[PDB]
Amino acid sequence: IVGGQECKDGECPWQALLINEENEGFCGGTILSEFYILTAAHCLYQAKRFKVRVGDRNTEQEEGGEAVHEVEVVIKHNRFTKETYDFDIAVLRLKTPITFRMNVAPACLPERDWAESTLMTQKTGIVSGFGRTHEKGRQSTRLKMLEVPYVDRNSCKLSSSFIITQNMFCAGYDTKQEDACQGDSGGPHVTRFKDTYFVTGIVSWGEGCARKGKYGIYTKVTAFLKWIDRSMKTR
Amino acid sequence: QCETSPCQNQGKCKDGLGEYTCTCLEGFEGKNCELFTRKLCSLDNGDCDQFCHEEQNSVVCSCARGYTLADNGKACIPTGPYPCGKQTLER
Ligand SMILES: N=C(N)c1cccc(-c2cccc([C@H](CCCNc3ccncc3)C(=O)O)c2)c1
Ligand SMILES: [Ca+2]
Repeated sequence: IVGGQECKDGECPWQALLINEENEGFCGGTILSEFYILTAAHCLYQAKRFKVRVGDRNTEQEEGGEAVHEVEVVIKHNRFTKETYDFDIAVLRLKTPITFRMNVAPACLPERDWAESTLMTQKTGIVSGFGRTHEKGRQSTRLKMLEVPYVDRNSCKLSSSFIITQNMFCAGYDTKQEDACQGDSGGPHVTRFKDTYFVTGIVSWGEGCARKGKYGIYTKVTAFLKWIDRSMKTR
Repeated sequence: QCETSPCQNQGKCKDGLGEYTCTCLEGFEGKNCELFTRKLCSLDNGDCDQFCHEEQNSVVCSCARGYTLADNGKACIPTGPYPCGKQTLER
């Protein structure tokens, strides 16, 4: 996350971290339930092998509360496209159930119609992760969050040099140096309504990080709510 | 103070002192029952704590898994210590 701030105690509990064979984070995810993590399909191709670690607030050192979970099954979307990142969504079934506790809790999955009319129509959303603190800097050892305004579709398309499909949406600022970055991908984008946070997107990609005239591209979850429903019944 | 008939839409005016009270009938809110009860979700999410949709030109609230719709039919009651979407603000 470029800009924004570190999550405050209990603030970003639905955050998950895909750690590679070296136990280093390379992508994020959203805790959907005790056995399921939501993430980006494209992250599936960025690690030889990985596990999902939850409850982590500082990757620097073990402070207790963290738990690593092995993945039992990977449910990547069939129509995922590596060039446009269309259908950039995947669900992960854990071998062992997460134990909801402090800084470890799921994010609500909203009903599609309501999310569109009442969530996607909010002024902003929230994105978090341990990704790059700068377009070419190091990743954050601390879990960070950033409120990002929702960006109109045409405005998004216009500002994009790459195709913006209906399975995506834009969030972020025009020139303000705040945005998600490499390392946050797969991570959550949630919209708050009356102090209840609903998953609304998946950090997918973006031309650089916090670039002028550039926005953050998120997988539009509302387009995959039924798909996620069926996926969470797998194995 | 009920003399002036301050309750609108046939409200139940109950007198007291330098004040009066209106008990609103069906489909009215406000000190004088002058406001229209939740008929759409666009205005205040229909007073719903979470999901809102309209059933028969009327607002109907619902909640996410791990919650139960309260008796008032607006609020959402957690069924557990860790419902989805709630930050774990414990300390
Ligand atoms: N600013 C953000 N919100 C954002 C969020 C997450 C990741 C990136 C990002 C930044 C620079 C380079 C790459 C690349 C990913 C290349 C894919 N590029 C595209 C372009 C158009 N459609 C699909 C994919 C990387 O992983 O190194 C990814 C930007
Ligand atoms: Ca740690």
